[PDB]
Amino acid sequence: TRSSVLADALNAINNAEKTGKRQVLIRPSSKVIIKFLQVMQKHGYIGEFEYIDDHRSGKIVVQLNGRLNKCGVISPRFNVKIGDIEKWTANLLPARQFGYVILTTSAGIMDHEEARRKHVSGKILGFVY
Amino acid sequence: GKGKPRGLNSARKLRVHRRNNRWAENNYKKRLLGTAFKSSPFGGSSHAKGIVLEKLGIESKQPNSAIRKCVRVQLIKNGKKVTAFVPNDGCLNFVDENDEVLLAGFGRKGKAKGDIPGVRFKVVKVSGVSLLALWKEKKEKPRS
Amino acid sequence: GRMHSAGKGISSSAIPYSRNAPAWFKLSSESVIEQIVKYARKGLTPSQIGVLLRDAHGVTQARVITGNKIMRILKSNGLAPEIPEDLYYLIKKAVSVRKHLERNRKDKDAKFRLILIESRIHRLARYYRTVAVLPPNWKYESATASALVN
RNA sequence: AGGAUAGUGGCCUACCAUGGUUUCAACGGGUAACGGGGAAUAAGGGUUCGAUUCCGGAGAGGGAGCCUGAGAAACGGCUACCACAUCCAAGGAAGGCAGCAGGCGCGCAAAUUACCCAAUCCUAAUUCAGGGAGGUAGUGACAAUAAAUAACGAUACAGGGCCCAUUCGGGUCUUGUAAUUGGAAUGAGUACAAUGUAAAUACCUUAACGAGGAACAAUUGGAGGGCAAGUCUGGUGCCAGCAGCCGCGGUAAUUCCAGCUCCAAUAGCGUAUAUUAAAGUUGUUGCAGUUAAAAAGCUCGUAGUUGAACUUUGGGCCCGGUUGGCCGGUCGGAUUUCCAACGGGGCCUUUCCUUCUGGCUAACCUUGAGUCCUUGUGGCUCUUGGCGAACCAGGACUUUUACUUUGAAAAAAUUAGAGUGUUCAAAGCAGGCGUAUUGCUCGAAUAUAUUAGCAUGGAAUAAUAGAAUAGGACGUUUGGUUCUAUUUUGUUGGUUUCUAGGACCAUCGUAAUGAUUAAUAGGGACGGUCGGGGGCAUCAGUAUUCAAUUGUCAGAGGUGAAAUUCUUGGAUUUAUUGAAGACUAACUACUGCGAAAGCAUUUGCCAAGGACGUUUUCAUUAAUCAAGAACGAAAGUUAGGGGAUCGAAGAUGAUCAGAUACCGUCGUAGUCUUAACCAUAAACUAUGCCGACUAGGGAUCGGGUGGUGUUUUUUUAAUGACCCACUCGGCACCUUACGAGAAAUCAAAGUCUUUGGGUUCUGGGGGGAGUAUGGUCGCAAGGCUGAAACUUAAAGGAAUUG
RNA sequence: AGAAUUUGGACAAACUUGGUCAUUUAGAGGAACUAAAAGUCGUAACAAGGUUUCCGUAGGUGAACCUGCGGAAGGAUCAUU
Ligand SMILES: [Mg+2]
Ligand SMILES: [Mg+2]
Ligand SMILES: [Mg+2]
Ligand SMILES: [Mg+2]
Ligand SMILES: [Mg+2]
Ligand SMILES: [Mg+2]
Ligand SMILES: [Mg+2]
Ligand SMILES: [Mg+2]
Ligand SMILES: [Mg+2]
Ligand SMILES: [Mg+2]
Ligand SMILES: [Mg+2]
Ligand SMILES: [Mg+2]
Ligand SMILES: [Mg+2]
Ligand SMILES: [Mg+2]
Ligand SMILES: [Mg+2]
Ligand SMILES: [Mg+2]
Ligand SMILES: [Mg+2]
Ligand SMILES: [Mg+2]
Ligand SMILES: [Mg+2]
Ligand SMILES: [Mg+2]
Ligand SMILES: [Mg+2]
Ligand SMILES: [Mg+2]
Ligand SMILES: [Mg+2]
Ligand SMILES: [Mg+2]
Ligand SMILES: [Mg+2]
Ligand SMILES: [Mg+2]
Ligand SMILES: [Mg+2]
Ligand SMILES: [Mg+2]
Ligand SMILES: [Mg+2]
Ligand SMILES: [Mg+2]
Ligand SMILES: [Mg+2]
Ligand SMILES: [Mg+2]
Ligand SMILES: [Mg+2]
Ligand SMILES: [Mg+2]
Ligand SMILES: [Mg+2]
Ligand SMILES: [Mg+2]
Ligand SMILES: [Mg+2]
Ligand SMILES: [Mg+2]
Ligand SMILES: [Mg+2]
Ligand SMILES: [Mg+2]
Repeated sequence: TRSSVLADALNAINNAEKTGKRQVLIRPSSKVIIKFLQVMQKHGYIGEFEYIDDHRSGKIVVQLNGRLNKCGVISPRFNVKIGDIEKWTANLLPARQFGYVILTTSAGIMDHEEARRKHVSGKILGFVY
Repeated sequence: GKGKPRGLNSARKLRVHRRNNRWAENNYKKRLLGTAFKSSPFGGSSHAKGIVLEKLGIESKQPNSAIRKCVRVQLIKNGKKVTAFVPNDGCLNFVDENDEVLLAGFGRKGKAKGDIPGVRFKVVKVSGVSLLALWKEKKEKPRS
Repeated sequence: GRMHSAGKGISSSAIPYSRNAPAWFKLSSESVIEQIVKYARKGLTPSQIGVLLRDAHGVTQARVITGNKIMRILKSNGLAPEIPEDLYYLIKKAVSVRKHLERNRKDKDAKFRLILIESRIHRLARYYRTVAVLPPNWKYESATASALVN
């Protein structure tokens, strides 16, 4: 059965982006998905996205700018200390200069650079570049 | 999920699966069974000593054709009989019979070398003297 | 899907987007509630009451026209059954298959189906005990199961 | 409860109860296990090791017991037994090196029966004695640091030169060669001495000796490939030997034995064994499972793992740490709301931060008296009882948990690392600077140290809990009951009254009073259907065999050809009628149903099921699943029945060298059924299941929806059937290769080094071997579980050319 | 005060026999596997390997193997609206 709505959403975006689509539909649109999309949006990796309100869990249409190479989930959501964020970035990100590892922290869902300058840590959600 | 479990709480399953499957490895199986100490001519040691029981001419495996000049040795610490190759042009003359010999493996961790069938040890010393020193005339066997 | 099959049919109801509805229903909530109560007096299960209300009357969703759902209404009016409806219908099916099996011993896929139904019974009953609808140590013991469904 | 102990405690005793642990691996077995600090290797993650310089523990041949003592179940204390063993005058007596040295033995495997308390420390009545603790030296290629075995000239030929060295000189420029030739330089060694040291040895220093073949002479491995280095010469001729592996060697050997030459590392270099990397060949990161090894035959299912979405968001204000940004008026370097960008806190917007006792007396809610600075929104005095909410120790006081932050803790050595010219370096923790005339001064940092526990901030993620028969909360109210209690009463004790404070309960108030969606999750109901899904019964059909009647007459069968066999007593063939048992042709398909195995004549009965439809119900009830279970072709087993057919065995006729095979004719078991077993197949799609997404097309089965669409029935209504267009579900197919793959090929075998949706099983070169052993199931056959010794350089997959 | 001696207890070495677990090991004979080069008998597999191969099961035979029953194509057929 569906086990990670975020994994399904990020797979749909990847498979849309790889084929060249400018848009993609996502179901069922958790708020973690929303925050993840907002972190991708603030760094320019997607465009504008829409939440469709059905009365069950909603859907999302995401607009794609063609600049996403890969968005992925890390399952299970491993506990991450401050001092092993950099090994996740080394394992996942193509270069040290660009690309973001998304975490969920008690300070909120955020990228690893915002995590570094807020000095907060938590679990890993995924990555984007 | 390509097989293996991925839950954050599946550590027991993953460590037990690894424990079960390490028995498929040769080295792990041998070490954990203690087969070198138990079932091996040298009781897990690098070298051994023995007494020459008899000189042997072993016919080498095809496509080679040669007499390989080994000795039957009875190990002092075990009493086990082994066959040891005597390496060089000659050097079987230096070995004789009832002489003590220091044996070694050959390098194939068991697994008889080259064209010599069933021979997994080589003579290194005889009568406390290196075969290399005897072969190169650097030293002599103590007659008395 | 299909917990006890390889089927993958979807085939459900698509309830409307509107939670207040349907602008042609002139009847009152208490009138629907009293119609629900008398159907429950006549021994109808909430599924049957909802079917009748939707076909004979214009009750699209009893929880929409009234304030809450049908089993909640019957429990409020003292018309709740001793065991839930779905559990009762599964026990009824298991009993019917078992009485077929006692006269047909060679019917081995009836035996296979009875195992599936009883597996479904035990999983449901386990849920109902966890949410405290059935008392703890409630058990479908399969020998005097005809008592609680007839 | 007692006893015992220093004391708790089944530690023991008496009585009593029936408990305690365990698939979250108890109990047992093994350990070539003392544990830790640590060590080796290592991109990261990891893997292996840790007897051994420090910490803890245990023991002193094996057991047990005890004395003295603060402290020992002590062993350089005792007692006894067991084992070993010394002396003896035979009566007896004395023993314990896993302290130091040393011996034997064992082994691949490990040093002196040396000197000393000078240092480090320790003990004692103690400055003094003692200390095989310890230090010193001896042996010592364990490991490690530095780093001699030459350097430099002149004479020989190179040649790279300029005025076209014309043809070479020119004061060219000598890197390389002349087993020449020259004088210099130094420590290895040896020693006056001093230094060193407890005394010495040595080091450091040093007078005199100390190189010409500077014989003061470097080795160990190699020279086909991997892999740096010869096709040089002589030898040998599948021998001797080499070779980790592929391979050399049979008369031109670049591979053996040598010489020459060359290469690599070098005071070191090989060999064996082990271990780490290489090994993404153990896999969390990060493997593979269609065909190379590997998806359980199939479904159910417990433990485990995993599990849809939803509950304060948004906006505004204030404080407020950091870069520079502008005197560059110090010849492109402060300062600063010019600010920007980050980061924390408070407050307001419907906004808990629980709480009552009492000392805080607000960045003073509210400015009696006072704005003596030439104008500003960066600087005021006894304050108009002044929310005395700016912290101390007790609740009408506590939802729990994971996670993460910070702090602390995690001995020293070690690791990383700061400083410091041990002559360098490994190291060590030293040292440095003067006015060396009377001493001045810097250090001996810092980080990491994982889990658990401790304190702390956060409140995303993921669980958990709450108000549903209200037994709910708020409480200014009003009762009642019960409990406790200072100041006091008049002093000491009790009974008390008010008052004070827990708690419960009654009866009044208050309130938006209190139940998230409805998952293209799942379960259930309902509707009309669909199916060779199943069970029981029932029916039919020819055909096969046989029998009985029946005509006619020589052959009939069988094969490639024949034999075997039946036949004038009538075979075969014709006809009529029966009996039996099995099977269910054609229709029958890239069609259906079933969990798979499987399932095809009719009809009836029985229970079930998928898909579809649904503005029905429930509301997470789910996914996958060790253990555990149901089913499971054929063959086979047991006991009945049946036994037409075909037919392991057997017979027999052929064929052939043989034929105990293929071919022919018979033929027991079996084939069928009932009641039990068995549990295995190339049980195959050789493809686990659940979920999502990524491309085009047409056909088809089941359900549904829609056409002023055909068609028969009354002429067409309808319904059926058909046509078209959609839609869900299904068996498949075609094209293409996005993408994948070694390819064959694959819409999954795709969304994989841009590596993570959940979950179960299995594999780790080829054999040995699905063998042996043990267990378990079975009547048996056998099934499930399942090694090792040993052996081996391939086995194998897919494709290409022949 | 007090020795020899001494009663009864708990602790309990040690020996005897027996039981059990573990490891190692002798063994007539039997039956395997492997290697070892050129041994004997056939030709079972690879081609339609000359009876297509293989799977499970059962019987049989010097031997590879043969045969029946069900299955697979990994076949020698992707094919008869
Ligand atoms: Mg698994
Ligand atoms: Mg299912
Ligand atoms: Mg399931
Ligand atoms: Mg679905
Ligand atoms: Mg007590
Ligand atoms: Mg030990
Ligand atoms: Mg250790
Ligand atoms: Mg240790
Ligand atoms: Mg030891
Ligand atoms: Mg001791
Ligand atoms: Mg000893
Ligand atoms: Mg003692
Ligand atoms: Mg001693
Ligand atoms: Mg002692
Ligand atoms: Mg000693
Ligand atoms: Mg040594
Ligand atoms: Mg001293
Ligand atoms: Mg020299
Ligand atoms: Mg040579
Ligand atoms: Mg080379
Ligand atoms: Mg690696
Ligand atoms: Mg592999
Ligand atoms: Mg395979
Ligand atoms: Mg099956
Ligand atoms: Mg299968
Ligand atoms: Mg969730
Ligand atoms: Mg240094
Ligand atoms: Mg639903
Ligand atoms: Mg038919
Ligand atoms: Mg059909
Ligand atoms: Mg099982
Ligand atoms: Mg099998
Ligand atoms: Mg299989
Ligand atoms: Mg189908
Ligand atoms: Mg392997
Ligand atoms: Mg293998
Ligand atoms: Mg054959
Ligand atoms: Mg053949
Ligand atoms: Mg054949
Ligand atoms: Mg194969």
